[PDB]
Amino acid sequence: GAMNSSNYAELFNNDIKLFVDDTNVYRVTVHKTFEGNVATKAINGCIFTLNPKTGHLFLKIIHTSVWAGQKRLSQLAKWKTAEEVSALVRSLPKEEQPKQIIVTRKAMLDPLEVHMLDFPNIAIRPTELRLPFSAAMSIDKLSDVVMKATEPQMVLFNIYDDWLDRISSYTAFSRLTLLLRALKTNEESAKMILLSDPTITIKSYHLWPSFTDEQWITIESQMRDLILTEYGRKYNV
Amino acid sequence: MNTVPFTSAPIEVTIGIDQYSFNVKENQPFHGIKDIPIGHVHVIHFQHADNSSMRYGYWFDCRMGNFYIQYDPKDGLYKMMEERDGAKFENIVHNFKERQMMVSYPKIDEDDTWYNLTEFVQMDKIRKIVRKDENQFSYVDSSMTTVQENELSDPAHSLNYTVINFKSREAIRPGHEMEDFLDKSYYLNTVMLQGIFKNSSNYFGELQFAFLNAMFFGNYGSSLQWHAMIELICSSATVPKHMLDKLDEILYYQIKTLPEQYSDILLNERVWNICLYSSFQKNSLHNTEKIMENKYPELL
Ligand SMILES: O=C(O)c1cccc(NCc2cccnc2)c1
Repeated sequence: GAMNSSNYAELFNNDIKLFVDDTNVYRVTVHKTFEGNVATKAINGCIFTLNPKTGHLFLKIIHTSVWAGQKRLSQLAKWKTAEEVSALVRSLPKEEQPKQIIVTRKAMLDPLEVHMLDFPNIAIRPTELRLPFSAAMSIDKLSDVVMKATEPQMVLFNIYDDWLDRISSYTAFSRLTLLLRALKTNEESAKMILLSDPTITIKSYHLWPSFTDEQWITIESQMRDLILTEYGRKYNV
Repeated sequence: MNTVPFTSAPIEVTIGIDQYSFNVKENQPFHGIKDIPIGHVHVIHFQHADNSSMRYGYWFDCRMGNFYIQYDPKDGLYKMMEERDGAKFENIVHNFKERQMMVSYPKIDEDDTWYNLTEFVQMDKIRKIVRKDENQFSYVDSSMTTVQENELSDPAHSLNYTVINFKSREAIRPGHEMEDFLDKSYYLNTVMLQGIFKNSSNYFGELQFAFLNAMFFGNYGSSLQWHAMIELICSSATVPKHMLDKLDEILYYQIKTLPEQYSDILLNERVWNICLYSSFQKNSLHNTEKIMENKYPELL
């Protein structure tokens, strides 16, 4: 059924699974018109489809041309997401297809179920976890590829860089969600923490800096402090 | 006018005939029901006084044979049987009528209720939903499951309604997922009407039969089917105008006849609220909306 803290270790077992987050599919800026009305302007978006065991990220870039002349875009965006996830599954060899797809927002359940009727053995599940995947566009290299796109595109990434050489996928996912939660809560301070030290760089083929094990502990502590600091500012604690 | 005689009434029972009902005492001199209007299907139904478990009954049409009821003390119920000897049957009925041992079907002349509830219901179509080919009448009870209920268990004793499932490959064309899920017109008009039912009369017949089995037997599966067939129409953007006007009339008379005290167990709040206030046809069912709002405003 739903995925929560009780069955959290299930994310790191050997059954292939994908998280699908649609938050950044339909993105707009809101502005006044010359006549003083309000209008939206869409900007490029993305589907965030992640294997939490391996770190494989299938980033489908959603180019603004897909909205041209369409109505009810917030609704269409859910169905476009489901169409694209279904297309990805069909493109994968049988032995790489997921056994479960976990949607971060319950409004994706029916669109994905309907698009996946041909795969009755793939379970479509919601989650009770609040996952910060909306903050993926705070990762500079992901935001860059999305904004530069001139046509629909799929780009593949490993969102854990090389961490799985040293840590388990449970720990890697915990690190990722902490980083993304910090970027969601205070992006500027989070990026300051990650880049403050010029001697630690991001390899051409990576998304995050090349921290040693001890430095990752420092970084993780600084991210937890950021989150707690912002909680205190928010609630006057 | 036709007659269904009873051999006897050895157990106390509430007997229904269509929308009417009356109580018979244990071993009372009751020998059946006369003056049954020719031209419609009918249902004769039972609820035992000493055990309200299992409502059960029989759908029949007096034009198809001479039918009577006899209690079976082994199986513990009133059974319908056909009498093939016509002169024997007429002689039995005449004797019981002469001794005034029959109740008269209590139809008011102004009253079109039964016609309005069975307009599209035909015995031949009943016998395909309820499969027991050696009898001309059809047994239904409170516990019988539907074919769809069984897929989700004795198949011989099942209600073979047409399966409706909005998240099924039958309902959704590959490549038209959003279109077909948000607008059920394909599934209604091409799959169901043109493909399975052949015409709207057969579809309305099954819808009306499902409602009546839900109401008279408390059949849960019958209730799910009746709601499903309403929702499929209401959730379609493209419905022939004649079907929408007929549906409004069908539902109006169903809601009018429903016992007020069973409204909680016969009307589903999610399905009615959707059909009346959110669906494509939210403004096409004026008579049904008006009776629903005046009779069951709580459900809404
Ligand atoms: O569950 C209910 O609240 C309810 C209330 C009155 C009738 C029914 N009949 C079965 C039914 C019909 C439609 C959808 N689900 C179930 C259900």
